[PDB]
Amino acid sequence: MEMEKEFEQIDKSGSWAAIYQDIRHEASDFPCRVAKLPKNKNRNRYRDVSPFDHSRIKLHQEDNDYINASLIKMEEAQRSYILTQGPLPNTCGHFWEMVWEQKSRGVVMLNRVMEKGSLKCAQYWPQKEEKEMIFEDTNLKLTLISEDIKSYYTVRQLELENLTTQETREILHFHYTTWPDFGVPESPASFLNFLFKVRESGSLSPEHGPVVVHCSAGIGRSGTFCLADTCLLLMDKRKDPSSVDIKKVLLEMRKFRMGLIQNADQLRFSYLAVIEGAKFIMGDSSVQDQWKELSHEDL
Repeated sequence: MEMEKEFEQIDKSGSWAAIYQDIRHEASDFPCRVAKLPKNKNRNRYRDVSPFDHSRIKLHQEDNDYINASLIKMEEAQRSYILTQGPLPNTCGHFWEMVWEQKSRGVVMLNRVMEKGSLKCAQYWPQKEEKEMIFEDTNLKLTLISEDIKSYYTVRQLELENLTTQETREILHFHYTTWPDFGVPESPASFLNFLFKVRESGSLSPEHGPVVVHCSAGIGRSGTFCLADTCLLLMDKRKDPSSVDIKKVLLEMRKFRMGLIQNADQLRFSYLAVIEGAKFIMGDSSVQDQWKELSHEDL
């Protein structure tokens, strides 16, 4: 449409690396003082990835309100996301406290628990119906209710209970399981199929708290997911696949959490996804069915 004009110009020039570096240079820099406090060192998975103070999610907790998570509030698009690191063995209780307090309906997980032979995330949800999890520190109970395993992703229905009030909520867990260890999944199709499954579930809707999105660090895959969703939403709202400037949207997002989109491959993939998703937005409803086919979710 026009981002596709730029896309081809950048591809012709082989200048993705440089484009991406420009983003790094212009991106916001805000303080992360709370994240860096000594009492919080064991709450951070990576020393170089911290939430800004101004946008961090606070736990409604006495003693220590810290979790490595940022509220990304997209004003024009009217969508908010919580991006967070993959929970640590000691922060799983905090993670579910956050989901409860922020009134989230959905959790989007873009990594596997083990990648490249090391642990990228704690096993923070129950794998079997009959073996529920209790997080004593935050007094929450979590039960697997059902799971639908597809080829490239798994959807789980979970029930989260506040053990204090005995109130319960249904949380949907959307787990993209096939993001490759190294090089972006060059199928915008399965990624889009997945994004549209999350949308269809109601998890992204204004009547719920912000969706929680994470990978290992909560910036790369997570950034791609949110950037694509927001760009498509903007194009939808304006119905104009030309006014939407992806680099501009990415810079706006980076006001709320550092380092979103971790390399030139992920940036180029973000363009691809938005360009392809635009077909649906602009009236070609049959493409969603085409993605589902291309995204052989049955094997």
